[PDB]
Amino acid sequence: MREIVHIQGGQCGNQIGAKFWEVVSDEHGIDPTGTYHGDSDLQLERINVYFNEATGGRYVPRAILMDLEPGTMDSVRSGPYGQIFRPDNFVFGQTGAGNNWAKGHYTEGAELIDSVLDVVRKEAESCDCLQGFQVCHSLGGGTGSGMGTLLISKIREEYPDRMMLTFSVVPSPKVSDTVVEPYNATLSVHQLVENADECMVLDNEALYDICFRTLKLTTPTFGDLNHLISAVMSGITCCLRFPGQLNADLRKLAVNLIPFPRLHFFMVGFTPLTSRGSQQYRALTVPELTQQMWDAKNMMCAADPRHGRYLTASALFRGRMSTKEVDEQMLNVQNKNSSYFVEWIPNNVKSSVCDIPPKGLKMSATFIGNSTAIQEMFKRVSEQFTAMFRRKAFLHWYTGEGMDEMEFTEAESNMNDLVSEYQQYQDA
Amino acid sequence: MREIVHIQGGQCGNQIGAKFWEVVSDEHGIDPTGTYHGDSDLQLERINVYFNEATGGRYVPRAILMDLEPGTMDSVRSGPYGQIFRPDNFVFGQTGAGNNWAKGHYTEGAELIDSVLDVVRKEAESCDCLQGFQVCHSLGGGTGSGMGTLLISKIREEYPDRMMLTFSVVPSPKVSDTVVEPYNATLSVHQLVENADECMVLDNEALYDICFRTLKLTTPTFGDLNHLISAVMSGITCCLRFPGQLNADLRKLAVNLIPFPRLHFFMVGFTPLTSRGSQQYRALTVPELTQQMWDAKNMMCAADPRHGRYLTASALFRGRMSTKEVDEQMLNVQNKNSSYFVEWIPNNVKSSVCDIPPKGLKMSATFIGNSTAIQEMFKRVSEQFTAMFRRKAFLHWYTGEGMDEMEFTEAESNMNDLVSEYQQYQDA
Amino acid sequence: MDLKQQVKNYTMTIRNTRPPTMIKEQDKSEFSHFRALQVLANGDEVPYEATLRNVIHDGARQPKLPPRQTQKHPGYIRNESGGFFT
Amino acid sequence: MREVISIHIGQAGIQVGNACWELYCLEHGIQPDGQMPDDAFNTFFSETGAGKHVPRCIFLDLEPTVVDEVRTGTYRQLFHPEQLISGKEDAANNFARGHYTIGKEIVDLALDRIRKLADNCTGLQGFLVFNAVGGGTGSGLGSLLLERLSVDYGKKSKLGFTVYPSPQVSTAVVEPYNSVLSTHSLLEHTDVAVMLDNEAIYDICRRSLDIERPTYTNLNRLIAQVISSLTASLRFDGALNVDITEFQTNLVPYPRIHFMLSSYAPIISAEKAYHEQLSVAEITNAAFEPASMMVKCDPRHGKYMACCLMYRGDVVPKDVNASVATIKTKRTIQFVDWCPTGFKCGINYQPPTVVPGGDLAKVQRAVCMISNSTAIGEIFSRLDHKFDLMYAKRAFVHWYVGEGMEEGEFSEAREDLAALEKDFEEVG
Amino acid sequence: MREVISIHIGQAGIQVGNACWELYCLEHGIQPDGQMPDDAFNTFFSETGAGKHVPRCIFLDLEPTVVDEVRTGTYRQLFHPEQLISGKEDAANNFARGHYTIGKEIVDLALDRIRKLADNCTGLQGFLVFNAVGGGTGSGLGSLLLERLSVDYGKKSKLGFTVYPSPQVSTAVVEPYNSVLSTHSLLEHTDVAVMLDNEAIYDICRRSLDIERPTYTNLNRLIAQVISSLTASLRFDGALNVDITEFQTNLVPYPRIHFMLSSYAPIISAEKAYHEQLSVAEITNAAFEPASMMVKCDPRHGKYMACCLMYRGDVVPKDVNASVATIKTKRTIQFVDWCPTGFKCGINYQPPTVVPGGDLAKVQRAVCMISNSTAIGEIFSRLDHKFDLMYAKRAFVHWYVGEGMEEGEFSEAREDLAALEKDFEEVG
Ligand SMILES: CC(=O)O[C@H]1C(=O)[C@@]2(C)[C@H]([C@H](OC(=O)c3ccccc3)[C@]3(O)C[C@H](OC(=O)[C@H](O)[C@@H](NC(=O)c4ccccc4)c4ccccc4)C(C)=C1C3(C)C)[C@]1(OC(C)=O)CO[C@@H]1C[C@@H]2O
Ligand SMILES: CC(=O)O[C@H]1C(=O)[C@@]2(C)[C@H]([C@H](OC(=O)c3ccccc3)[C@]3(O)C[C@H](OC(=O)[C@H](O)[C@@H](NC(=O)c4ccccc4)c4ccccc4)C(C)=C1C3(C)C)[C@]1(OC(C)=O)CO[C@@H]1C[C@@H]2O
Ligand SMILES: Nc1nc2c(ncn2[C@@H]2O[C@H](COP(=O)(O)OP(=O)(O)OP(=O)(O)O)[C@@H](O)[C@H]2O)c(=O)[nH]1
Ligand SMILES: Nc1nc2c(ncn2[C@@H]2O[C@H](COP(=O)(O)OP(=O)(O)OP(=O)(O)O)[C@@H](O)[C@H]2O)c(=O)[nH]1
Ligand SMILES: Nc1nc2c(ncn2[C@@H]2O[C@H](COP(=O)(O)OP(=O)(O)O)[C@@H](O)[C@H]2O)c(=O)[nH]1
Ligand SMILES: Nc1nc2c(ncn2[C@@H]2O[C@H](COP(=O)(O)OP(=O)(O)O)[C@@H](O)[C@H]2O)c(=O)[nH]1
Ligand SMILES: [Mg+2]
Ligand SMILES: [Mg+2]
Repeated sequence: MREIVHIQGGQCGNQIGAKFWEVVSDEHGIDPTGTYHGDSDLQLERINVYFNEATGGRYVPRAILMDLEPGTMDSVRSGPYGQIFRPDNFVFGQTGAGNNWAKGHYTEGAELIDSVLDVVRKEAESCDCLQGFQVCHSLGGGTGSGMGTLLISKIREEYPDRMMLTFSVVPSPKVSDTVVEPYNATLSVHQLVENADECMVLDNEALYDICFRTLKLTTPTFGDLNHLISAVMSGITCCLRFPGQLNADLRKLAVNLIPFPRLHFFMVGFTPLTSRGSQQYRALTVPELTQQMWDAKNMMCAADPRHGRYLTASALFRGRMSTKEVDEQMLNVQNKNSSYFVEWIPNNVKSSVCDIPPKGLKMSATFIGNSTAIQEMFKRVSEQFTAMFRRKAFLHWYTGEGMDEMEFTEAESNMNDLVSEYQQYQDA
Repeated sequence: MREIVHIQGGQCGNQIGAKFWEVVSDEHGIDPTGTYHGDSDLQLERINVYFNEATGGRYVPRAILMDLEPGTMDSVRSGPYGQIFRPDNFVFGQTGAGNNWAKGHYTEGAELIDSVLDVVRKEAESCDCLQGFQVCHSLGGGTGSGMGTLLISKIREEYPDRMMLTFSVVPSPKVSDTVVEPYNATLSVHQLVENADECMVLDNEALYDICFRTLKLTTPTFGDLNHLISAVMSGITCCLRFPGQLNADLRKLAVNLIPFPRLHFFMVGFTPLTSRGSQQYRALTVPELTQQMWDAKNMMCAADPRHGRYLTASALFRGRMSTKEVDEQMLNVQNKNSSYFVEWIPNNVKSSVCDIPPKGLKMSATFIGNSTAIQEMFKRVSEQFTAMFRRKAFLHWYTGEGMDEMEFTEAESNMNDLVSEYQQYQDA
Repeated sequence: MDLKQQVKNYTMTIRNTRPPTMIKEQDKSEFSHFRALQVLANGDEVPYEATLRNVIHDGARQPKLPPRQTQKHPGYIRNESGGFFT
Repeated sequence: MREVISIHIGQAGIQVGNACWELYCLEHGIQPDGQMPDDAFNTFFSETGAGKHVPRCIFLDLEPTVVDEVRTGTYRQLFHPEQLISGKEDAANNFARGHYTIGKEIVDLALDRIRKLADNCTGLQGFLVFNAVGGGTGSGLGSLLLERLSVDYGKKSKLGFTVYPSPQVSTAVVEPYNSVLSTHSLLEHTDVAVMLDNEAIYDICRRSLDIERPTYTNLNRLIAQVISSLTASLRFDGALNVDITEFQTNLVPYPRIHFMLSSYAPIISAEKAYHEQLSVAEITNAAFEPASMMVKCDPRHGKYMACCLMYRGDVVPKDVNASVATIKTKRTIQFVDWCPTGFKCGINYQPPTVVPGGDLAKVQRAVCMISNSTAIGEIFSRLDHKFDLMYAKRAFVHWYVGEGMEEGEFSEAREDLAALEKDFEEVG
Repeated sequence: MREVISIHIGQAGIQVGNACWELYCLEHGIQPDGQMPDDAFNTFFSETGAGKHVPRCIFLDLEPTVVDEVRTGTYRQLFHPEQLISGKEDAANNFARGHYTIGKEIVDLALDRIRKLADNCTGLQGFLVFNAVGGGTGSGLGSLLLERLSVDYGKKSKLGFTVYPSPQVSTAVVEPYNSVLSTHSLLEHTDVAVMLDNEAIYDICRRSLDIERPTYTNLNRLIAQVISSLTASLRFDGALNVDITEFQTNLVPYPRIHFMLSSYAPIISAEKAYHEQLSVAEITNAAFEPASMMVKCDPRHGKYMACCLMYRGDVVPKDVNASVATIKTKRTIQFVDWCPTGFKCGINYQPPTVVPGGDLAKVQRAVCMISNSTAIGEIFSRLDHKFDLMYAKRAFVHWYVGEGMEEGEFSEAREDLAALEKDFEEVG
């Protein structure tokens, strides 16, 4: 039960999905051939949440791979873990996205959704009790933003009761690999707020620092960044997969984190994170894991917590430990930094716990926080957008797809309305 | 409980701590691999004061090593016991010191304090009952004086209740390895008086004589000087580390030694000390240990106690003995040279003892005294300060970092008041 | 509750009605192993795998995570008043 | 003739049950495989046609992830699978999802399991609920169930051991919401309801047994001891045998006031058991200790409307008469005027049985104190506070109104508490 | 029936407690493991449910180091760890730290242990205090304790064996301060007070036993012999038995004058013992010798207000009244006019015991003397001078007023020292 279907949009989303499916395939101990070669029974009790059975004792992922320009889909097929995907779980088109949110969401998106919806419906019905969805965006490119939102809007009006996640990678405030990037960001946000339930936001810039300071990596390639997104994405669901003294389904994480329907942009962090040297000296206890997670550096988003207060947070532990320690740790933190939380919320952390740790480790944890610090991120973009929209730069591409200007003005105002709500509950 | 955090500032401070953390590491019988290989339980009973636990039964020192110009931190890390330090406990900056107190305390200070303070708190919480801080200085240089005083001020404003010891090495009256030496000295003394509780002042000159006459050393390297400071620094805390029929915490030494908040400048010395030859003649008895420490040579600071007067004093013995001997010994000295002591204090000495001797030795002692003869040092430095300040020598360097002339005037006045205080209670 | 769980419960009911007979969940060549050992006792020439016998049990799931040690060093933490933990 | 039906709703409920039904099979020699090698077990079992003893319990839950653990644990041979109920989806900490949308569709199932279980019992003493307030299942469903029970029986007695949301330690952000809603509905249905919380038991393991790493499994063993000593007279002999009817008539003077605290003594490890004698006077004093309670309430802030004592092991009736006389003499303990009596005691001759791998030690004496005190209204005032502290912001209310509820129930659950709070003040 | 509660505060208290409880367990056949291979021990022990005998003592301290030694010493199988109390931090010879700041938060633990220790006794003779005046724990806490004791019982008798700051030998520098603050605060609460000084006993070791290596152990040995001879009547047979009630009333004429000296005889090694026959007279002569006292107080400068002699071993009452008549005829002794009597003598039939590896020798006769004299004001006068000698300078005061004290207490305690001294003059 609680099965979950997984979607990957855009190039990046298709790439981190290659790791998420490679990390999990090793967790439950299956092979690149799709055969199981683990040892315990916990590898099999809740395997159905991530896989469908196959003939001959194979396991294939409940994944969908959507992206134009099928060149990328040859890559993931050629990776060491491409042989587990059903080669008909591949929807694509020869034409490019071009980073134009419009065509990704108006012209070339409308040509594929009828096929994608055919595929997601097919394996939405392959689940006994479908828990929810989850995607992998990239708010910069046109595939991720344009196709992702159009897909999401379709799912929402078809599966209203279910829940939609989003591991959207936000653009960088300092770095802009593209130029029309703020146009793709704001236009997507005008869709997510009303058409999602939980939306993690992640930025590669913070992923570079974490790999630089903590991990002491010299050359963090995109794999390592993807290796981190994979790590957390597995940490969210170990309750659904493994036994736990206090299990946390995704719907109970929702209700404990979003007091208002619109404040569903989260802030994520993983722990423990050390180099190979520090691994020898540091000891793995609940104290280490909670001070590291409550640090302002582990936040993979380009937002400073100290500029805001946690409306609510939540920590997920996995590893044989004592529940009392994690119960008082979240208490002390709630006491000392009383300025970093709110008053109308008496206890604003939830401390779930699982019984089975990661593969080679013995204790681990994951931090999720709904702080008002994220309002900074949207503030920034809302300038770069209103900077060029004041000059109508690059806008002719967007009128080239039957769009108008009202679409932007409505979209921008939606964020200014949103970030306004993050200020109301931040009484400084 | 009573866990103590250690600091090492400057070149010298980073260098003596290499010995200090080498001596103690062999006292408690742990290896350069960080694991314990002693014989008794006692090395484990109060091991918590100097170390933290680790995976695989390892013990890492609770020390913080801070210095610009990270060249020397390679030396200790290449030292035979550099493998035990947590490599996250290495704060350094590439830009040199420049022997300028300002940049060591105004521009380059602010760049590293935020980093250091993250470190000091990261293991200040690791202590169940933090006894106090302790730090190894060098008032001549720019890192030692500048950074430490800046660092000391910050510590005092978050741990005001605790005690701040200080093993600062003083500039020499006759030798000046540098030129601008008095400037950094006064600018540090203007900070030490207000943000410290106990300040041991030591000078390598007397360290040279004690190496020359008693130990009969032909060529003393800096490793031998630091070998001495390691001994006395390991001689203070035998009470917090080992049993004793009369133990002495630091806080009771402080109350028993400074009757006034500003007379916290001390004077130390070790006992016994002998070459290999006379060690085959000499006998180890408590009369031996007390005359050698009461003498006016062993005083590591370049001051003559006979010119001043002992306000307070103390003696810390280690080794199985009869404490009445120690009791009557200290009584004799208070009688014979009755002019080196004060009147309004009936008994101005404290006689401690520990039941645990040194590693290879069996009896040893340590001296400490708060005499007014120490004001001789602040007299000397005041001359060197006023001579150049009269002509504003090397002064543009200091103004080059936003500094002004008032800070020199008050720093001068504060020593003048200080040395004035040591005169009042010195009624000759 | 549902079809899948009712089938599950019926199979579990069968498992409980049947005696588990402390079974070993794998049976190798019992009498062949005995015969090969008797051949070794006197004839002194038997294949190695013929001499061998293999038996497995369930053991457990949960593949030997290392111990948590449940306890610090008795020099750091004290009970409420000075006193070890047990 | 004298049997009880033990229900276990929610995760904590069935967790504690995994300890109670662990203790009982050992108290009566029942092997984990259903069968041992009269009336000593009928209260908690029912011998089958031949050999096996099934525990007359019900394990109910909406999260499959924990019931399926008993389904594969060592204690599967005990339970017939028709007992262990599960569900494809859970309540996710929403009272409405537990009480309105999901819970409505499985009560008819369990109600038939009960009807198939009450008929086997000849003399039905009463039900035995294990609610865990603070979740969706325990609160929403458990309350929906008890409504369906009182319409069937009414005259029967419905007990309850409800873990309450602790003031300081709390692992939910919305649990002040559901807690109020649960009490507003269970109060007029149940007739007696024991209350307790986690942290009050966390400390007891630190004070008395001195285990620095208590987990949910440790607290569960202590809840097992409370019930065994409570229900022993239902299954064992002894002077002053106590039955639920005679346990209930003389402890709830008013219909609304039925909540009460609990306590237990002695609580000591093995080593502390050899340096003692454990006189009946010691235990009754330890039992009356406000620190030995299982709820974070201050009894000295109120009086005792009534009290009750179930001793165990080697006792004689005169000493209880003597010890209770000593208690009525002290001044720290108060009693309201309209109750001159207030001690309905009881003995059994069967000692408490310890479980291998348990934290307690073997004792030939034990006391379980239950008392209805007007001091308990303070902890109701906390939930009285936090509710309006958040309902003022209407936080999380979109979940409840979105799940078959409205604002009316909140306001209507509100008034009942203020009315209940004044009732605790009308007794003075 | 007849029991005493021995308390040990500070370092010296838990030091001598190691000696006395070594002596008793030796005298009564108690093995270190609780059990022995009635009422002979009930005065000092509580036979458990089977075999073990727990000593009815209590060890208090703020320095963990010493109470930790007993925990690892051989006598860990004797003390219920509930008895051995410690503290994370010490008092560091500051009265306020042991009295105002740290003492307050732990007495609730001690009185808890004491309440658990008095209820076990059916007839409580009185408390037995082993204080150490001159430190922060002994003086600060001990005084804070006695107030908590007298507010509790009052009717109970409080007896105190306190070590007093010796005038010549002075291991501290500030000990006049807290001693002054102690004597004032304790006086109105203790019913009797015995004071002893280490320096005197040191001289005793020299003349009689002839040990030029006297340690704190040997001194602690002798106190054990004194108290063992005192409690001898309480726990043994013998003509003219003495109990604390009648003992105290025939020794304290005025409520304020309860300060008394002590003496013991014979005190002889194993060689001088062979060349001697030990008649009662010479023992009583030595017991009245001012040198054989344990205080540096000369009784020949005042009068004896009363006196009490506790013999041991083979004595007949006719030898007693003969030897005492040899004293009251002597001129070197002086008594006050308003008492023709003044000798409360006691005999016991059990000889003194000797400790293997100890310093005493086997003797069949033994006498201890306790006298109340007005001459004690002499050593009280020294502390009067030393206080103002440093209070005019206000030395060390910034500690006290910083540790939760004021300047009144210095003046307030000052007057009662004057007040007491005049009272010792009004009896002339
Ligand atoms: C001797 C030893 O313990 O080696 C460790 C190790 O030293 C460290 C440094 C590992 C190591 O990780 C890295 O070196 C690394 C490099 C780039 C980016 C991220 C990590 C390790 O690779 C990671 C690896 O951890 C795992 O396998 C986790 O269970 C992790 N696995 C994967 O992500 C994975 C997936 C597919 C193939 C290979 C690895 C995981 C995390 C969450 C959920 C599921 C799995 C292990 C134990 C180690 C090494 C090998 C050095 C660390 O990683 C994790 C997630 O454990 C880096 O910080 C941790 C701390 C570990 O101590
Ligand atoms: C056969 C024998 O007895 O040899 C002695 C020895 O003869 C003498 C000369 C030693 C020796 O010390 C020196 O030669 C020396 C050289 C430069 C500076 C200081 C000392 C010795 O090295 C020193 C060493 O002392 C210790 O081990 C102490 O416990 C000391 N340990 C260290 O300094 C140390 C050495 C190596 C690695 C780590 C630490 C100590 C001091 C304070 C606190 C804790 C420990 C011992 C007994 C000896 C030798 C080897 C000759 C002396 O030093 C000490 C520290 O005891 C020098 O004066 C004393 C008198 C000793 O008798
Ligand atoms: N004493 C004790 N308390 C527990 C235990 N497990 C959980 N709790 C507490 O019970 C409360 C939640 O219980 P749950 O059963 O998980 O909640 P629920 O009723 O199932 O509602 P949903 O989570 O929506 O399904 C929390 O406060 C837990 O801390 C346990 O094993 N022992
Ligand atoms: N005769 C004798 N005197 C002792 C012994 N131990 C300590 N003393 C004396 O006790 C005095 C010190 O008292 P402490 O108990 O250490 O002071 P404190 O009250 O505990 O305050 P802190 O030191 O802060 O803990 C010293 O003068 C010792 O001479 C002993 O074993 N025998
Ligand atoms: N973690 C990670 N991020 C990537 C990677 N490749 C691209 N990104 C980011 O994803 C954005 C581009 O999105 P993309 O899918 O390539 O364009 P689209 O096809 O129009 O949606 C850019 O901001 C890239 O920096 C990768 O390999 N790993
Ligand atoms: N005991 C000892 N003192 C040293 C040593 N090396 C340098 N010192 C003193 O340290 C002084 C300069 O301090 P330094 O740390 O180099 O300057 P900074 O980096 O600006 O703080 C010099 O006057 C040296 O005499 C050493 O190895 N042992
Ligand atoms: Mg639940
Ligand atoms: Mg002390």
